[PDB]
Amino acid sequence: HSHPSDMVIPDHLAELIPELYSFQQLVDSEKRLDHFIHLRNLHMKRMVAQW
Amino acid sequence: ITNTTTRVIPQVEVGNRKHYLEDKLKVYKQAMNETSEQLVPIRLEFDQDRDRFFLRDTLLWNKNDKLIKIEDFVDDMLRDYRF
Amino acid sequence: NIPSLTSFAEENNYQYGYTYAQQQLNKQRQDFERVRLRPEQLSNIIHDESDTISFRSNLLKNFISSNDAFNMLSLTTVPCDRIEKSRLFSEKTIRYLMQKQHEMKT
Amino acid sequence: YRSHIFATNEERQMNFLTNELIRL
Amino acid sequence: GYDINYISKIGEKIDSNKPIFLFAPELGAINLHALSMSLQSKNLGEINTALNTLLVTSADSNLKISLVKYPELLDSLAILGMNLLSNLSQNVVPYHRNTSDYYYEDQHDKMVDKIFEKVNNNSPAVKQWDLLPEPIRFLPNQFPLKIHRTPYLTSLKKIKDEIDDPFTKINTRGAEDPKVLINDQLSTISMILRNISFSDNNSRIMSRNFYLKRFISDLLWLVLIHPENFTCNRKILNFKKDLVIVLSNISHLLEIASSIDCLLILILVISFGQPKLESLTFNEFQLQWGKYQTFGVDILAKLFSLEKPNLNYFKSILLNNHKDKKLLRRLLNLYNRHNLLNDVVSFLFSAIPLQQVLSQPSLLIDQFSPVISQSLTSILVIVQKILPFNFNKNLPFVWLSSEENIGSGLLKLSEIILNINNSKVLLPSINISCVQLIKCLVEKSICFENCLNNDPEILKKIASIPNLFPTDLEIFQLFTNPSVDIQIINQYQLLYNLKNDILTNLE
Repeated sequence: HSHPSDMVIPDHLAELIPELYSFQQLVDSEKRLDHFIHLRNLHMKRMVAQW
Repeated sequence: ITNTTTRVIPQVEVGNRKHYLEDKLKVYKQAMNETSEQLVPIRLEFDQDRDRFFLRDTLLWNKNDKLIKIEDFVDDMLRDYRF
Repeated sequence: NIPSLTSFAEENNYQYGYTYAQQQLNKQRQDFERVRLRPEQLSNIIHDESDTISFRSNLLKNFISSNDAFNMLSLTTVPCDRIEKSRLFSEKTIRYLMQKQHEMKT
Repeated sequence: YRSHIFATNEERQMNFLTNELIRL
Repeated sequence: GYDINYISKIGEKIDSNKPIFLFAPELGAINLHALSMSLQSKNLGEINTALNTLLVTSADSNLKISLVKYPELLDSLAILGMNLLSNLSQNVVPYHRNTSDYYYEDQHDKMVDKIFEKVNNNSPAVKQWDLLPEPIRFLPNQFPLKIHRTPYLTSLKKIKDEIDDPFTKINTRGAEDPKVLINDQLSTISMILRNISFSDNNSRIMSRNFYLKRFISDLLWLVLIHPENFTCNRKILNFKKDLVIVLSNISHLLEIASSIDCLLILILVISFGQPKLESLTFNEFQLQWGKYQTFGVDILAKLFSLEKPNLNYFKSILLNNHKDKKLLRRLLNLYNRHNLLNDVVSFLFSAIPLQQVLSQPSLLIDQFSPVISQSLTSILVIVQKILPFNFNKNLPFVWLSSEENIGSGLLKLSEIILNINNSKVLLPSINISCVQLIKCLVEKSICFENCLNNDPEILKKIASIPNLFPTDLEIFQLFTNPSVDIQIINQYQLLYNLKNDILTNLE
């Protein structure tokens, strides 16, 4: 049951606990890291196929 | 009759005529620009020669009325005369 | 098919009353826009999370979750001086922050 | 400040250490 | 004191077998004229039993409700939804008023009757009113303070945090509160109107009906600018979830009436999807969640196909009859220059699942070819016919180099689509759309730099995109295979002639 709803700590907890922003922009900092791996993989599928 | 096998019956007519559906915007566009009336005396005479019907009815009619299409009123009148 | 924009006009189509090219175009129009606009009569009728949400199960879970949390409040006869505080860190979060602070000088 | 929870000087420095390691 | 798991287990069966309302097989001969005249009766039972018997039939998918045989039912629905939107923003209670509800119950003699008031003790003016009240704007209560741009997922979390609340009022019933009665009449109106619009004749009859367009432009204001009157937070999501469905089936013939409606359409379509915390301001929507954002990229694909009201209003909104000039200039700077254009283009670059179809090979593109095709058509329309001066920031440059590298994604997608059909109808259009989009983005970046002239070192930064601009070897491959098209290799060779003109002008 992959619920997309409960990946968000929207307002009521982040205002009370300020570390959650430091959590949340952590996760976003991961989400552009793995994508950088993804554009890496499509790079490495390219150049070998180039050669 | 409602006690049936659950069809959809749009507008079961009285006699043989579909209900007159208004415009409700041209009615307000005409009823607010409503200066005068100018009734028109209208005469209808037809014989068994050069025509088949007789139709000797006389009526008034508003000349400034742009709501009712005249062919619809004549088609309602002929249905009222049981043609 | 993929009929026209002229076939969608009100002149070539029927209205509340009270030729051959029109009756040829309205065949393709009703054969195109009834295989396109027809609803799905099968599964994947869930569409999202917030349509198959159940009010009865959530109401039952909230009835349990209020009752036991109120029995946690009143019936627990531990005095306020005797309620021992919980740890703000774990046995693993206290190891990782000893490790990373050791490795922070690189 | 949340000194009601973080009453000890140890846990305030632990929280500051957490923020430091997050930023680093 | 009870074992309420067993009590609820039995009460579920009790609620299932309870006689709440009629089912589909026991409705009998549904008469549309009787429903359409009962909706204008301004009763309470005659309205509700018409609405429920319309909701059961319209969701049945075996009983057709055609408006060719009767086109005045839809006007009754839309005028009822208009008049319920009117007295909801003013908090007036209908259906149980203590007023009398009746009007005036009862020549050469009017001067004689004037002096008859003299010798017994011894000309009325005209009226003016309209059929429908104000749309909901131009009311003294309704002035915009905050455009409620809540996203999809935060709305789902707000719903799940309102349902799972101990002191919840989501089931306070109908007869215990009149405001929830108005809201549950409006939700029935919206479910009916989204159920009717799945027919070939209803989709072109609903297209005009000035009443339906005014009701859509009336609700879309209330659900976005002042949603404080709707009781629950699930009804506000469900109005957006069927307004987009009813606008997905209509919009191929819709002519947008006013510019405020053309802005609220954009904000409603934008409100599906997830933003970030310039660059592309929309994280990619992965379609393991819900296909509701794919309906918006068809509304924007079909409403851009008319050069008159549809594209003139969109142009004047994206780039920039006497009170809405003040309303549009209030709504545009309440939306936090050119944030709207880059938000729409970044959202349209979302719902093209580049990461998902390029992670794992033919099934996902065969499933998502229409949404990809219409999204590329919408982006091509925005690039070619809107972007060509009051800009102050290079938008195609910050789309081409926004650290996600969507141009390389489109080029790899064109490679993938070119390597299935030659080794399933829309793919020759999608290839040419991808290549022409990359070409127009590069050319408009260079043209925007020539117009602005503030960043001179961009010819390096355009040519330093790691997987743009396909090499001469794959174009040598494309000029040999007979299974390729002519326009595909034409767009590819045009793109390579752009690549050579980059390097010549580089030094």
